[PDB]
Amino acid sequence: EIEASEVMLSTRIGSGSFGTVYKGKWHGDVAVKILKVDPTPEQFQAFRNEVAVLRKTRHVNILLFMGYMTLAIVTQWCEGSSLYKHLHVQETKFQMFQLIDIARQTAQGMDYLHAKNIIHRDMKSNNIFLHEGLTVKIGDFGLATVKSQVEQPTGSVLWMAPEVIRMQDNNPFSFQSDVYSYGIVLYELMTGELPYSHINNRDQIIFMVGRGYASPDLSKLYKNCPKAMKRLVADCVKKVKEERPLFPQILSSIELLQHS
Amino acid sequence: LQKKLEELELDEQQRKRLEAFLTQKQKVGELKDDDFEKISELGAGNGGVVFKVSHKPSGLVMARKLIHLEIKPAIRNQIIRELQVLHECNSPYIVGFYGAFYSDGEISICMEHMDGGSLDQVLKKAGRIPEQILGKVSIAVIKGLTYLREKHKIMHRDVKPSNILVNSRGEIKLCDFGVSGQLIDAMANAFVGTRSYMSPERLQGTHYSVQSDIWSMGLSLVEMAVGRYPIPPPDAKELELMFGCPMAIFELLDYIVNEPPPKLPSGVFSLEFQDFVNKCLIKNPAERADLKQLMVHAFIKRSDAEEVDFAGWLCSTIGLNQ
Ligand SMILES: CNS(=O)(=O)Nc1nccc(Cc2c(C)c3ccc(Oc4ncccc4F)cc3oc2=O)c1F
Ligand SMILES: Nc1ncnc2c1ncn2[C@@H]1O[C@H](COP(=O)(O)OP(=O)(O)NP(=O)(O)O)[C@@H](O)[C@H]1O
Ligand SMILES: Nc1ncnc2c1ncn2[C@@H]1O[C@H](COP(=O)(O)OP(=O)(O)NP(=O)(O)O)[C@@H](O)[C@H]1O
Ligand SMILES: [Mg+2]
Ligand SMILES: [Mg+2]
Ligand code: NI
Repeated sequence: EIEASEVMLSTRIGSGSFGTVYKGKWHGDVAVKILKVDPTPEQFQAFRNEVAVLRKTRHVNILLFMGYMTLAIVTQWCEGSSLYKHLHVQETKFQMFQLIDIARQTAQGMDYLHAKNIIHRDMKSNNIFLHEGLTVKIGDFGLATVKSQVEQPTGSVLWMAPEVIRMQDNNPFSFQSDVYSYGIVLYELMTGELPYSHINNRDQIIFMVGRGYASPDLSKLYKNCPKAMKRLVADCVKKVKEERPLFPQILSSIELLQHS
Repeated sequence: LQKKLEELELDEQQRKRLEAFLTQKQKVGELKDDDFEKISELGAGNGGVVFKVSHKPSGLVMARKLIHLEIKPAIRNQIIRELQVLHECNSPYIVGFYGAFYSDGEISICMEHMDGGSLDQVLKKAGRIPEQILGKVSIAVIKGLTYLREKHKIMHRDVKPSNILVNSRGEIKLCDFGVSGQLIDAMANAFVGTRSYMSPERLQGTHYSVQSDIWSMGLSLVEMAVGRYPIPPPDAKELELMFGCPMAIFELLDYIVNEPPPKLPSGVFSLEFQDFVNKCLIKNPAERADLKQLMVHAFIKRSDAEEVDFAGWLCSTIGLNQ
């Protein structure tokens, strides 16, 4: 646990699906998320156990996790813009090989998290940052105790796996559900757009994706997107989760097409 | 604008109130972020948050909604331009509009302050809303939907208790309707909710119209009549446990599409009211009643002739001084 005295909350950045981000100082530049959760005592222990796991993570494509405060979490501050802003706001000029490289580094960070037995639960371009140019940084991974217990979906609809939408079983979260969310990030990279651009109804998206009536339009992938990368997007967003590849195979496929 | 008032069929007091509001809009020029002084929060939701503010140049009390969106600057400017149509949406059943601007990554929508809040907030205090009050609510929603259809050729798209506002003068007005096509598209990228008032045909992605808003009104009327979101329907024991002797989001959507619609309990409500919401909740939009048929329904014809002190009921319920 971090002492609130040493935390110097500076400016407010914004709020997401489970907290409000502030820039701060704690032995250096730090990011602080005031969680929207009065927690139950059973949840507070599950939170402290998750923090012990997330604090030990060490990878170049993963944002550092510092600790908690009293509820709030302290993470590594990133001065770059999120991938969502690069693709959908600023429209940053990206080469095709640069888009593949962003996909590769994101698969490396996800492969590290899964090899450390950590499910992201909320993989999307909003939680990917470009650090000092073209170094991917993944944030907001895990935190199932503070994002949600109640067996109800939480997060952005567009990246949510169909079995996570349905919540038929109490735990629809797996490595494969992260792969679907990663596949939607691939769709963002290889189209420059969000999925379901013809559907402007959030509840319609939840229902049709849950029933399998709606899937990302793969005809909108860039024409110069390689066939192997096109197949990778289709494999990651398979409706049946048992047909999706895992990140060891995803990373190898990217490394194969990258070295041509 | 004052000429467009003559095209509406209003009583004399409704015309005076609209003419007065149009006069106050003249005291409003460009809207900047530094011209507002916060007074209090009014509520929050999925898209954004709402404040009661004071516009220092004009001195007018306004409700300022802030919607946070990460969009291209061209989409943002197109949203601000499309919201200007609200300057011409003047009706006793539509919430007034003052202006829209962008700042701090937030699109601000400044609108008429309704000191009674939403019917969602009123329901949380009243527990249930009487049938005679819901008769006036139904008339206001039908006439507001009719105004948007005839005068602006648009539908609401988000009818629900939180988007029906009331005030201490007894007025009932609609808000948060889809006037900006770019704002509808941008807000489709949203977080998952916990309940829905969406019609079955819009969930399935087939053809839709104002008939979908009629469904949402019917579902909203049942919720306020029984004091509970009516999906899934309550038990017969739960009915007596509410009038006197939890599903996840996808499961709710599947229920709306594949299961019979909810209905009012018999006995505690008039047969006219029960039939009224039944015709609103017919799942096939072609069999569902339309705005013309609802206005001449027996429930509306009786409610329209009733003398109901709605402002006094609000005052006695939420403490809103007239
Ligand atoms: C769930 N149904 S849905 O999926 O179709 N989503 C959507 N539904 C409906 C609309 C929209 C977008 C929208 C919003 C939310 C909006 C909010 C306030 C507003 O200000 C005033 N409003 C009325 C009177 C006076 C005003 F000052 C204008 C607005 O204009 C808009 O267009 C949606 F995204
Ligand atoms: N570690 C960080 N460093 C810098 N900015 C951050 C960091 N984490 C979040 N932000 C920013 O803070 C704002 C809100 O963050 P956040 O609460 O994560 O919203 P979100 O990521 O879009 N939705 P979600 O992460 O699912 O809750 C956004 O502008 C983010 O870019
Ligand atoms: N013009 C207004 N005058 C007074 N109160 C208002 C006004 N507009 C909104 N409010 C209040 O502010 C609250 C927040 O509204 P809003 O941000 O639209 O979320 P919501 O409609 O209530 N729920 P959701 O649509 O799911 O986000 C509403 O519930 C009202 O109680
Ligand atoms: Mg985030
Ligand atoms: Mg609203
Ligand atoms: Ni390589």
